[PDB]
Amino acid sequence: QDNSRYTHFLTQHYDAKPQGRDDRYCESIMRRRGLTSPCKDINTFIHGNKRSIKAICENKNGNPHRENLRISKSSFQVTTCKLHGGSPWPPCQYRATAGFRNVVVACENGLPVHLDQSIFRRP
Repeated sequence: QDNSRYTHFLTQHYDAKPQGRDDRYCESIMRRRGLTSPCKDINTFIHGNKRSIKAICENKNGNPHRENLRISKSSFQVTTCKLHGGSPWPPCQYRATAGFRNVVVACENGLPVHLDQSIFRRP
């Protein structure tokens, strides 16, 4: 009842109710969640109900996806922070992109423990 990989998932990818989701929101939340030594190149946060995110692991809000993933049926408010400049070391400058769409995760014993970042890269 806690599973370290799940709570770590929340730490790296969940923010219940953010305010303004601008560049500065990124720079501050990344630092606050310890994702800046080195600077993560890209990281997305999901906003909203924790309950709904957990339900992606049952069929109630999830569908199998690719080899071993699950994709949500419902859409979520998300914010993607993309590292700016060319250095893995702080100060880490981030550019924010707010979005709204379904998300892809990996589950374990009923809980999300991985977020697939590829669907958020806009190459």
